[PDB]
Parts: sequence; structure tokens; C-alpha cells
Amino acid sequence: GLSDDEWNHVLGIWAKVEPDLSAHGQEVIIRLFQLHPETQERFAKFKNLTTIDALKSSEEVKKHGTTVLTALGRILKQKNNHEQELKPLAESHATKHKIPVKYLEFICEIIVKVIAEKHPSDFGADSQAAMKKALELFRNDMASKYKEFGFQG
Ligand code: HEM
Ligand SMILES: [C-]#N
Repeated sequence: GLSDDEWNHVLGIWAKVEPDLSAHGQEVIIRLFQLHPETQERFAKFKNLTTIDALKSSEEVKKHGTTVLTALGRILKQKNNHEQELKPLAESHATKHKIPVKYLEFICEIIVKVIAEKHPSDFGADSQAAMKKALELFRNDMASKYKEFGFQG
């Protein structure tokens, strides 16, 4: 679990992200695919965006990216007790999309990299440590949840 000081670090940067969420989302999905091309294959709807350019141009990618971060910010806002918001995510990711935990850690690292790039003066060492720990808590709990649905991860 994180301490409240850590949580203050996390939610402080998150407040800086929200006014530009969509552009943050978009860049996370694109960087995901670029740096770990095998993840693209889990997405039937984006199967055909083979070039980088096309990805940059897709309205669907941007809206999917926004959806992703929107879910993530509700979970981070519940701090250590985020059961209820996490459950339905773990359910869809375990039974419908089937995404391994290794792919979850890949996106996590890319979220931290994107924010760091976009907030060079407010995302310092304490904050990146705290955000890394919040996302690690989210991956861990997703991984526990997954077992309740019959999925290994
Ligand atoms: C780690 C942060 C993640 C979050 C917060 C996130 C969140 C979401 C949300 C809110 C949705 C749509 C509603 C739902 O189906 O539950 C979703 C869709 C999906 N997620 Fe994720 N996701 C995460 C990571 C991943 C990863 C790493 C992958 C694949 C490598 C992935 C693949 C998908 C798929 C395939 C869909 C369906 C998209 C469609 O409608 O066609 N998710 N995700
Ligand atoms: C969501 N990927």
C-alpha cells in the first residue's frame, strides 16, 4: 500500500495530467505498440493500423487511449482501497481480452515515461518513485484478481 505522502505525490502529478488527458492517452497507446509490437496483436480493432503514421492519425486510438487513462485515474483516486473499481477491469482483461501481466507492466512503464517526458519540471525523483509504486500496486492487485476468473496472467 502507499503512504499518504506517496499518494500526494501521485495525485499531484495526475491533476497536471487531466487537462491534457487525451493527448497523454494517445501517446501511451502509440508508444506501447512501437516499443512492444506484439501487444498490438491483442487489439482486433487496430490490427490494420500497420504504420506509425496511421496510428498517429486514428481517431479510435486517441479515444481508446483516453478511455484507458480515464479508468486508471479513477482507480488511482481511490488510493489503497480500489477494489471496486479494479474488479470489472480485471474481469474484462482476464476473460475477454486475455492480457498477461507482462503486458500490464509494459504499459505501466510507458505511462511513467510519457508523463516524465511531458512534465519535466514537476515529475521528479520522489514523484516517479511514488507513481511506480502505485502502478505496481495496481498490477499486483490485477494479477490477484485475475485468478478469481480462472486466468493465470
Ligand atoms: C494497464 C492499464 C490498463 C487499463 C487501465 C486498461 C483499460 C481498459 C478499458 C477501460 C478498456 C475498455 C472496457 C473494458 O473492456 O474493460 C480496455 C479495453 C481493452 N484493453 Fe485495456 N487496459 C489496460 C491495459 C491493457 C493492455 C496492456 C492491453 C493489451 C496489451 C489491453 C488490451 C485491451 C483490449 C484488447 C481491450 C479492448 C479494446 C476494444 O474495444 O476493442 N489493456 N482497457
Ligand atoms: C487498453 N488497452
